[PDB]
Amino acid sequence: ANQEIFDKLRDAIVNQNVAGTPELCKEALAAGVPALDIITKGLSVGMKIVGDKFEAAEIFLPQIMMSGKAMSNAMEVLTPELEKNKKEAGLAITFVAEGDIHDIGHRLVTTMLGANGFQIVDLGVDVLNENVVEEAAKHKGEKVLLVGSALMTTSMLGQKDLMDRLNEEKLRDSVKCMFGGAPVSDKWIEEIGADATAENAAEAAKVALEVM
Ligand SMILES: [Mg+2]
Repeated sequence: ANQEIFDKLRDAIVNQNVAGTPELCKEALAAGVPALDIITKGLSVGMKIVGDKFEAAEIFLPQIMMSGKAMSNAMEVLTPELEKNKKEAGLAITFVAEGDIHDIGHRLVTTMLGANGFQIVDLGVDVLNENVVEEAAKHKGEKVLLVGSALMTTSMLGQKDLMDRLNEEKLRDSVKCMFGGAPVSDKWIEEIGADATAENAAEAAKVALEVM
């Protein structure tokens, strides 16, 4: 059910309706629809279409910026809804690779983690690999999970360096590492030496738990 409001949410993103997206999130929300379904069956569906349109040179950067802001505004209404049911499996240090400012997915995963029994340490975006290493050092010995984002190949490559720097500082084996984004493949995860990855907030939370 709810297909109509899903399409409206999907279209609000596709048509750069920044002001409207929030209203619809409330409309759907008030209709007893779960925040995560609003994202995965509506907003995310639209963001994907907008992604294809761009890669096909149909739309451009002015449209992508507005679709981005459209979803960020939507997240301001759903995040609090997601932080409910705060079901401490450990400490998660979240960040987006250096030179990368894409934070929608990063913010979504960080919200789920924590909502699923995790203490959060959000480093923000454009985080240097050393500041992540410095953060991991301050928490050496305890239950630590490094959650990293990167939506650009150029920034995703730096994840290798990160893993390499964690070893040079013999800090690795004491922490679990999960990278994500999209340019991140199940191949690249082992090429460097990570412990996992997810494709969405939902799975991210599950994998985070399983990886103990
Ligand atoms: Mg810089």
